[PDB]
Amino acid sequence: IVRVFLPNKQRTVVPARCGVTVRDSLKKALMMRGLIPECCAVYRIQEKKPIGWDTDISWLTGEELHVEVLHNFVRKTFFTLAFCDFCRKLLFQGFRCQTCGYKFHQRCSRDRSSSAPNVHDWEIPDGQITVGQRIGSGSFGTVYKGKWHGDVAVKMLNVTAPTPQQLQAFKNEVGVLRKTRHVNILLFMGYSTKPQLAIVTQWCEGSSLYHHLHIIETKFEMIKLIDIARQTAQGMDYLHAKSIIHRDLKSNNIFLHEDLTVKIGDFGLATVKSRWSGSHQFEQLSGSILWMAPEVIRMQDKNPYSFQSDVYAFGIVLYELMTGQLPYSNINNRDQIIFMVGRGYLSPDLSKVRSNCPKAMKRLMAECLKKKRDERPLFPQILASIELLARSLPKIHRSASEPSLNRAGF
Amino acid sequence: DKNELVQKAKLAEQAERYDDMAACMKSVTEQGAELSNEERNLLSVAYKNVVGARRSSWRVVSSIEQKTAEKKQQMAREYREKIETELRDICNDVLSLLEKFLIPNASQAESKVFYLKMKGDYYRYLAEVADKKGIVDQSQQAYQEAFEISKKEMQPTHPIRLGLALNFSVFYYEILNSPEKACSLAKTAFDEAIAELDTLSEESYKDSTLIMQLLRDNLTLWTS
Amino acid sequence: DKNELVQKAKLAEQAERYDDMAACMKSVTEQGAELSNEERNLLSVAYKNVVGARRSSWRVVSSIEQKTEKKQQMAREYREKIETELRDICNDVLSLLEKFLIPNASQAESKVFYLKMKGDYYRYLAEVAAGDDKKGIVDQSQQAYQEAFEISKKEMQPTHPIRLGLALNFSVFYYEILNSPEKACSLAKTAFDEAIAELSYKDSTLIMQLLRDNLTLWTS
Amino acid sequence: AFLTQKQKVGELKDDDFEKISELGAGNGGVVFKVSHKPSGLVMARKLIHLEIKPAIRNQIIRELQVLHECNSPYIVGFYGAFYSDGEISICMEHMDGGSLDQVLKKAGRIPEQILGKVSIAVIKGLTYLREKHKIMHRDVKPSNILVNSRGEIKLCDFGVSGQLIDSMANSFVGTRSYMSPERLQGTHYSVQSDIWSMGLSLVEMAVGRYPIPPPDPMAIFELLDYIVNEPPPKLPSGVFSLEFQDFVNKCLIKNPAERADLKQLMVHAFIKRSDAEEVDFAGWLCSTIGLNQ
Ligand SMILES: CNS(=O)(=O)Nc1nccc(Cc2c(C)c3ccc(Oc4ncccn4)cc3oc2=O)c1F
Ligand SMILES: [Zn+2]
Ligand SMILES: [Zn+2]
Repeated sequence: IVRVFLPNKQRTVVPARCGVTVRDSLKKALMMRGLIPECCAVYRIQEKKPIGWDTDISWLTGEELHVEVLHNFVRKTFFTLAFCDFCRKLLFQGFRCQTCGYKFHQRCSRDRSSSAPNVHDWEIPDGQITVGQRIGSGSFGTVYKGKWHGDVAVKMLNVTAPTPQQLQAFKNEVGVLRKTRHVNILLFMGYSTKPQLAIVTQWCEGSSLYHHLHIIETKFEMIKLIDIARQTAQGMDYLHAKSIIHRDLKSNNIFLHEDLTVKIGDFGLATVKSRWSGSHQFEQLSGSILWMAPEVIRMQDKNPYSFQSDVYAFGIVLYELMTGQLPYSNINNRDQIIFMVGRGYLSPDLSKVRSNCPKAMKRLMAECLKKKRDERPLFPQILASIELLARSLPKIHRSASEPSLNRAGF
Repeated sequence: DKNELVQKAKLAEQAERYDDMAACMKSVTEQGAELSNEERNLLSVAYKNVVGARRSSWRVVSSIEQKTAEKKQQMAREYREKIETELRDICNDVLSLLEKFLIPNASQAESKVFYLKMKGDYYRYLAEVADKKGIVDQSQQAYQEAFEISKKEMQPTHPIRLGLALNFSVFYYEILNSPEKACSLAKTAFDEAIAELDTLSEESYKDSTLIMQLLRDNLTLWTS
Repeated sequence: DKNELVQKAKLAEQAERYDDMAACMKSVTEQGAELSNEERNLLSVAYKNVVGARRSSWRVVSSIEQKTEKKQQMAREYREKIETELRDICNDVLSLLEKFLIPNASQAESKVFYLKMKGDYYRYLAEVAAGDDKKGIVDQSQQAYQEAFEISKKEMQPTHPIRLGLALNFSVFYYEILNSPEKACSLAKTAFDEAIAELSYKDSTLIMQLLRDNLTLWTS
Repeated sequence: AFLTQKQKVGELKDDDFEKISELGAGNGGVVFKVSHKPSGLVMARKLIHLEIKPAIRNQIIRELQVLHECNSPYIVGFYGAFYSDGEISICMEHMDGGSLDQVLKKAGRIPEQILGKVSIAVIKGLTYLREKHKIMHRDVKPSNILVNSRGEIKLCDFGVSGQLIDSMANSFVGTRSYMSPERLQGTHYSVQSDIWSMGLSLVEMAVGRYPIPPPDPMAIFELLDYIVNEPPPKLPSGVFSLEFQDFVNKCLIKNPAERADLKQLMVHAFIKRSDAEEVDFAGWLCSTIGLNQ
């Protein structure tokens, strides 16, 4: 008897024999999990040392093992925005998997080149700023609903009397960050620095995505669960075309109104953050720990952020978006989440995802949550694969059916 | 004749020029001779993308009608019918090809299973598109004797049986709306394949596995 | 009716069959009426796919045509069947362009795109054409780009999308066809730096990365 | 012999309290103090807010009433909690010494002669929690040890609700971590964790210096790297007795196999040595806090 775990911690005692490899023996319990014995990894420990599939059970008797995951290729020629996924170029013609939605060029696995695509002061003064009421809290501040010729918001924060050279950069942070005019972003009326420092925004009805996915739990279907992956990646491409890292991507900050209009706020602020306890940029871990990458939890760099650490903060608002629960919702701890997320021992379990989730996404949401940073895709592609299968949903609105043959020749 | 007509599809598949290899595989099987496995699946490969694309289109075309006056609503109606006429004719081409030449000359068991498997599948596309009860019933029969002959010859992990079981399950739910019959046979074919999944042919090793995970995706979707 | 024409394409716009709408955009302006923006956008997107579908079909079968001889000879007549459609499909627009589109340009952005559209459609013919007609077709796009490219500078913004689209198409014409990479890489940088110096936005930036992506390749 | 009673209280609602001042600024929750007109006695107002499902919130409040039967002079008594203002109001006893977080920040250091007395109270206050209620503290930190100028020291803020253990575990950020390696490595061995969480807490009292950056600040994650990768810290000698090192080093070993059971922690001589010598605690704080009687 050689006990082995499974994804979702499930248990199965496979038989112990001699001369026949783990592959087909484990495949039985594996295949009810839908795991081919060519794509997964199993571990033997003398932390977690992987072992393959050609191992006879003679040396494996009486040992506990884990089961952890580590293609039929038709051809196609892509008639809209299609970005390769092995060198992340622009794809016009090339392969595509039938079920997993992952396209790539055979070249990258006298030749041609590329071409065109298939087209389609000024600070809020004190006095008139009507300071609001008790509204709540968050990671670094508080909302105050203002009343001055319309609906606005006021914030507070944690640096009281900064050095004069700090404040002039604050006039430049807004100049970089007041230019965010978009449809996914609420307007920025300015800020009030004569009173305690603020970051003035608008106010929106409805609520955020965290309220919609942890309190009311009015879970939607993919016609809306992929629209939200659209009207939130788009608001995080304009935010990165001009290099303003959100660095605050929370399901609690995605304030959508009427369930049609999607709005995003509460971002930026590298001067209020990076506290000037002296005259440095020493940033601090204030807030939650789920929307944070391994290297933002680690803080092992002076500035460990990136546009990638805004993508590991997009999978967590996506792995929340499908299942309906929240990531790491079973560990009855605080410092255990921080240790593993920072270390690389544990990552969110993808077994708890829905049964009707499109397999084309399994190569998207897994990238937006990879342990490393040099792998997760940048935000223009996120709006690409989510426009792609936002309208390919009526094509795949049925149950399954028998697919085509290989059509792949090497 | 056949040798050139095999290549003319092996050159129109690679360039996604389907309607050429839809109208050239029809011309290599109306030769009146038997089909080896090579040109066998290409005949299915050819039509599946040809007949599927308008179904893949009519699904998209009709959905916009489900996404909606008297002028805008009308405009999809004529166009969706224009898909229907194109889809109806392509369905009948193989059905006429199946009944007149293919099925009578089906010498081998799994081949006899295969061409019958197409027949129900093809009426299924007319079933989803569309008296109307004759289409759904004849698919049920064509599946029915397809499944019945499947139980005898081939090893119980064959893609054709599971593909039929996967196919025949979908007809139960999406037209008749009887998932419990669909769930059981999908479960039965899936579960039975578990025990019989001994050492398996490398050729069908990849193809059978791809089917089985889809069956669970049907089951795991059908559990709710 | 103009409403019916624009709608009918939009029902097939996402249906993945692109020949059907390409066969109805011809009827849109065969009357010769004034073109707004969106319909003019729908006119462009059609034949790029239809040619692209043919070009992508053209590309692959050429590899078989370049693979090798009893089997290989089947490709050539099959190959020549593709362009015979492809040449006919493209020449429909060039006939349409030189009858109702180009001589009816009104605004600053009207003239620039059609000429680049005319040049690229000539380039698509220039991809395959041989013999004495090869350079004759290639030449007729040299001015087609040149006519528009000099209008782009004086009439529309450095970041207005058409110029980057034109510059990228104008630049790529020099390397693959003209066998003139030096005139290209030194030319992309001019348009590359023009927009970034004085840097509705997504279309702009993707051409920008393509400009840098092509500049890197052109330097390879 | 201590005569603890909480029957005087009646219905509890926000309009029946008038605030006086704030006890101090805590880490996870901020502690207040308020005046209740009917009861009259001063109370400790611990306001922690959780925007959670009301059913989950309601499942916890009813479980906060089990604090009534966990009565002792070793654990702070529970006046009563209720839901209002959108916030959870965990009222507690108002003890004039706050906790021993202020004490270290005011007195600068705490001598060995005091640690002997407090270690007696907690090791039995924890025993009152385990052997009776079958649950343990899970939150052994110095700022959860309420003290007063009456000569008494007591514990507070244990795990009263397994739901709010996790519902707040993603809201209790903090910056100092005393959690045991067994509670961080990925499993739970609760029987031995609270000993470490007390072993490290006392070193913060004996020396007053946070030992995770070794004596002989680090990033919030970097502390746990020390905690669960390399051998544990140890108390300085000289000013501390060598037989006191026999106590702390038996409470600060990673592997629970070498950890001594609670029963082993009363069979030691030093734990039975601390109570052999008496210490005044009425005038001790009054000579360093400015309070009287
Ligand atoms: C930090 N470690 S953890 O174990 O992971 N998490 C937690 N551990 C303990 C506790 C908590 C949360 C928590 C708090 C804040 C609390 C506060 C006052 C209280 O009332 C009271 N009354 C009388 C005597 C003692 N308390 C009971 C309480 O119960 C709780 O569960 C963790 F969130
Ligand atoms: Zn590539
Ligand atoms: Zn795949």
